[PDB]
Amino acid sequence: AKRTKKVGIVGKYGTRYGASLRKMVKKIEISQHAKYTCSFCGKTKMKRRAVGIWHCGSCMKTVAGGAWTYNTTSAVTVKSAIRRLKELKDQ
Amino acid sequence: HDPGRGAPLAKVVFRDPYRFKKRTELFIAAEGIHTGQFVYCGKKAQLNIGNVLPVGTMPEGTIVCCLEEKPGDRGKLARASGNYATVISHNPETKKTRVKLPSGSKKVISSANRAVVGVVAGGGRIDKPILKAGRAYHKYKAKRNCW
Amino acid sequence: VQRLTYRRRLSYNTASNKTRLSRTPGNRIVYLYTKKVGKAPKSACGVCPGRLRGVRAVRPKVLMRLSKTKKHVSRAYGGSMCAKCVRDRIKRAFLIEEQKIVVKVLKAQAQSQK
Amino acid sequence: PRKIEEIKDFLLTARRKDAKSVKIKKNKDNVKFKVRCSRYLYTLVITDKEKAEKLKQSLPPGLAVKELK
Amino acid sequence: RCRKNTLARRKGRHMGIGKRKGTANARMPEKVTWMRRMRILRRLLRRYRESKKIDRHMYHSLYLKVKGNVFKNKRILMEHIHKLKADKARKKLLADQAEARRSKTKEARKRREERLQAKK
RNA sequence: GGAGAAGGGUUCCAUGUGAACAGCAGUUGAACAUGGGUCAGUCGGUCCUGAGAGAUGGGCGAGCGCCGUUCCGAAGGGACGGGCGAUGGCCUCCGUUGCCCUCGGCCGAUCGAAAGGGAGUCGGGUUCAGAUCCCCGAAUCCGGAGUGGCGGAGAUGGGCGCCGCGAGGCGUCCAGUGCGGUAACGCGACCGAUCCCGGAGAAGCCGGCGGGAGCCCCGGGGAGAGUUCUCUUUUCUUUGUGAAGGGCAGGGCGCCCUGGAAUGGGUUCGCCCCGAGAGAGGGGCCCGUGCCUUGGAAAGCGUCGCGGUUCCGGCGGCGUCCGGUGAGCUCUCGCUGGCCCUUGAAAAUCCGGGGGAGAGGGUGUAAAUCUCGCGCCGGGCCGUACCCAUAUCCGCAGCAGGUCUCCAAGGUGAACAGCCUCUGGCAUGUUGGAACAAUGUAGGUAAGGGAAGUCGGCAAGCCGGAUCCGUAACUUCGGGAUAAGGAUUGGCUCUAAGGGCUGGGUCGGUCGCGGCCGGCGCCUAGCAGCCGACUUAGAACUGGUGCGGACCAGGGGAAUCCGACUGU
RNA sequence: AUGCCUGGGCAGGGCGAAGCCAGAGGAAACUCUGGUGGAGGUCCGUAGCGGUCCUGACGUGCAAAUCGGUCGUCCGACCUG
Ligand SMILES: [Zn+2]
Ligand SMILES: [Zn+2]
Repeated sequence: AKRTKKVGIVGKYGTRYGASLRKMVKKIEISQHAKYTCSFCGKTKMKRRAVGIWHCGSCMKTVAGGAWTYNTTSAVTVKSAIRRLKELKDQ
Repeated sequence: HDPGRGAPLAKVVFRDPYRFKKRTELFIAAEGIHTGQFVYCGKKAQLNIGNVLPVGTMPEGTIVCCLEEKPGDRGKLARASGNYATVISHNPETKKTRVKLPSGSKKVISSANRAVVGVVAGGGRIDKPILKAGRAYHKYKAKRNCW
Repeated sequence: VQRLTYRRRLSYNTASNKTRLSRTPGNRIVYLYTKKVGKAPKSACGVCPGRLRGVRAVRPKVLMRLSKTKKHVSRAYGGSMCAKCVRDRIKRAFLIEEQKIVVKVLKAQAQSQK
Repeated sequence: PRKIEEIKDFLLTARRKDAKSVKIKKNKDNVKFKVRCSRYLYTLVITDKEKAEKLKQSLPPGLAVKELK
Repeated sequence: RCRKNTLARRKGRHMGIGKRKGTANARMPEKVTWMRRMRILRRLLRRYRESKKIDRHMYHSLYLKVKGNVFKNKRILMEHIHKLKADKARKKLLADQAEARRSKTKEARKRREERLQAKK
């Protein structure tokens, strides 16, 4: 809040595009541009290369994830369900 | 990244067991697939994310993507950006299965055709507003003259 | 100030029409058309962003004129793969072969027990 | 062109069958001998003057050793 | 004529408010001024560190303060370094005196314990 | 102004004429009549493929033909090795074709870019008109090289038994498709097939920084020169080296080795990096378009002086030098980032790597040289002139219209703004002379009022740059905003602040001011010397209150209706 | 007029978003101050693109749609071979 009160990243859009639309965009704009922690090296190098594809600067590992987030809640849920079904089937 | 397609693709290298060659395929990347990963395809393949196996073998309630509507068409169903099909129930007699499609329709499918376990990578793409004429123009320029 | 013109008929400034200034014994600045900057071969591993060392970065058709020693390095996978990934491949191959031998021994022991 | 550091190497170069006119240029302590060949013009730079004068008499076959002036 | 005008400018002339059409940033970029100041200060700090004038930790702290533009030029940074060095010297002298007193007391107590044990 | 692309096609050059055209004229012209002019392995087409077009197979169609480019195809006429048969040439040895065995994915014939990819030529001279093309001088690329034209690498090692004082020589067993460095990797080569993997070709836009070059600037040396009624160590021009190789500066490395770090450290304009190995040392690789060197001073240029009635591409003396700079303009290279619900091209071609199918001579020789240094021959075909635009193109024309690019000096100035000047270009744009009437077109100025004119402030005018203060209603809190409203701006003389490089190892001993060793001073509050680009603030004095003095250069405020906006 | 391929181009200035640094306050949550940063289908504005107004000039014109001043945009839904 040093410079802007409640816009931050969406301050580049200025007065345009509507306050509610900018507020809705802000979450995605922060999430896609935020660098995550790579769970291969432990470094904060996971950067969104393109839509749904993330790249590690150090590991050079490319992971197919969400469009704006590294891991989506739907992906986590489906992974857990698939693991549970695999364990149930194999016993 | 495939232009004009929300979902990213994945190049996978296999070895053809008839000639000394390395085959390359362009699969639709399921969410969670990373480089340097082994993917197993077939009737005996394990039930893990990023493994294409027939829907008859996998148990009920399995979430799949790039489902083959007919045996041998190399995957046509639920392969847009994050969509997925659900295996409802299997019928061992007549070799048929029931699949809930992302549109909500329940379709009877053959048990022979295969599907890739997991949802398609790149979900939540439509959540972000376009916010511009320019973003939509650039989106449709890579697809077709229809904007 | 001496202003200079193109010495060819390609008036458009394209990639093939790049020039540089050069001073001649006649004491007049002229244009010399420079060749494109070649890049050294990249590692066949596909993971290391850096390019291979010990090899000249020149055009592929100039690689034909270049001698053999300039186009590679004296090592296994020399001039085609980086040393780091080469040694990683060596140790990975050794470890996988040892693990396969161990698995085979365990399977034979299980067969003998059964 | 190629510069030669050894007078013996210069003599071997000048003794070639394809060798031709070898000119001598007195350049005010930078005297040079330039021998023309099929591919390269081989140059030899002699700092000494008496050494160059002695080398002037080392041409075997009666070549075109005519000097430059 | 241009040489004479440039000499007048060097002496300081024809540069008043009424002969300046561009903004202050356009005439002299603040980014370039900051670049010059940062380069000068970092060069001074590195020279001191390599000449053993300041320690690694003090050098790092001064580097961070320079990045935070605590010092407006080289002279003020030098004066602050001198003040820090004087404070460190005083503190080290006091600490050394206290440590010497404590060591002397401990040595005397150890000698007394040895004497008592020998006496039994 | 100097060169191009499309387009024009002799409009290009020289001579002659003034019949016709150049809306006057012309001794002139792009007019007319005569003759001349375009010189290529390296500059481009030619080759490749992109969007795309289009045959065969197949289908349709009354039919000319159409559908389609992998689709209802027996779609490769190719290749190594082996066997058989034959001719040819010292039927020794090789080449050739014929047959048989064997091996073989491709992916559609073909066309498709004179701005995409695409190996390899630069310097000087030269014509009335062409010259990276002609002459001279230096190179380079590709193809051929059977007999292989030469040297060099596979290379001339060890053991055993003898002779010989010794160097050395003979007989026999052998190995020998190279060598060095811990390593990154290096050395002039350093066998190799069908097959397989990979790389280059081959990549968006924008911002920042750094290196290099071209140009500009300053302090000087020279050479030629304008002014000199007074001053001016004067102002103006010049003051260099090619491609191709060798070496070294200078950049970059996500390259290696010793070592393991919190008291966290290193570091940039910003970032960023580190126990998945940071700082500190020693190395390695890439570009080196820059400096020295062969080229190369022979040549070029600036001057001074001659040979020659004339032709004459001549002859000679000298110089072509030493330094510092800058958010300075342009080009290029290299790092670093930001943006995409945009991810930013294919193919021809070349190279590297995994393997040992196969070859070699057997102890002085050979098979191989992804050929190491040389030596020999060839590179065929087409365009090459000029204009490229207020006169060589398209608009009925020498039409104020339209037409795709490169080079980009000095001053003022934020500036590639406007104005003035240097190199270069020209005669004011289908004519001149004489007066300055009315209407006009384009500029201005006007006492007092200041929109009272008019449908309507139409037009004009006002404000305008920069520095320092100040800035409301509303709001989506981002804006409004340069809101509104105030002060300063010239000249000259000073003051203060914002920086780089070098220097103390001084004393003694010793060796040849320089080097080595020992304890010293350890500037650890830094001082001494030498250099350099611009700014910011303040002070005084002064000009007829004039000072963003020409040029550049926002009129604001209160509201209503409509459309979110940007865009079309 | 539109879609695609392959190339070229777009001075100088204002506003100063994310991110980062330093100082101060706090018991915490965190908050203020001074800097760095240069994002924007951002603003003034040149080249370029287009053509509002003077319903100006001309209107058997330079021109079967041109010229002057004033104009909108000029980093992206941009212009163009
Ligand atoms: Zn990682
Ligand atoms: Zn690697």
